[PDB]
Amino acid sequence: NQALGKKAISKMLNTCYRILGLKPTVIFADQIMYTGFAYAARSGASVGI
Amino acid sequence: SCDTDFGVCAHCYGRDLARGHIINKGEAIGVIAAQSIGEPGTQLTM
Amino acid sequence: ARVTVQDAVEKIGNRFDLVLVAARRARQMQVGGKDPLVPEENDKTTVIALREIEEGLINNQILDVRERQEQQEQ
Ligand SMILES: [Zn+2]
Repeated sequence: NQALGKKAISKMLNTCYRILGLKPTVIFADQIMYTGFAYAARSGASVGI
Repeated sequence: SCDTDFGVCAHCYGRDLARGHIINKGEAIGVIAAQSIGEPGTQLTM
Repeated sequence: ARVTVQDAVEKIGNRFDLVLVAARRARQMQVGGKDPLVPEENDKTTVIALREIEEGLINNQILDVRERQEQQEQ
């Protein structure tokens, strides 16, 4: 429930590792990267003049 | 203050930073420490 | 296959002796004179040994006692 600005996501992974373990955090990292790539592409974020 | 000879006690050196648990015997902590100190430095402003 | 060896590591926790135990078990299963104790799913001997360790069915003590029993039989 935040903005997840390159630091909240890192803390998300750190807490997942500390509380759950290694296999859940690896699966979580893979899923995070998949969904981030997909929704960044869907967003169509572009830099203009 | 490890007080041991030719090495370092597994307790006197805290838990390793790569893994959650305490550091196991046999890890080459000196090389890890040197690499960790020298990995920055190519970006220090001098 | 085993993407992570954490389950096998916690069975015999050193992250260093596990490599030796798995190497010995894989050597036994590869050079001949041994058969896997866990169902084999087309994967190589390394992960078979690792899965045997993770299941708690292969360890250093029981490897030594199995070698001793084999020597006693001969
Ligand atoms: Zn010490």
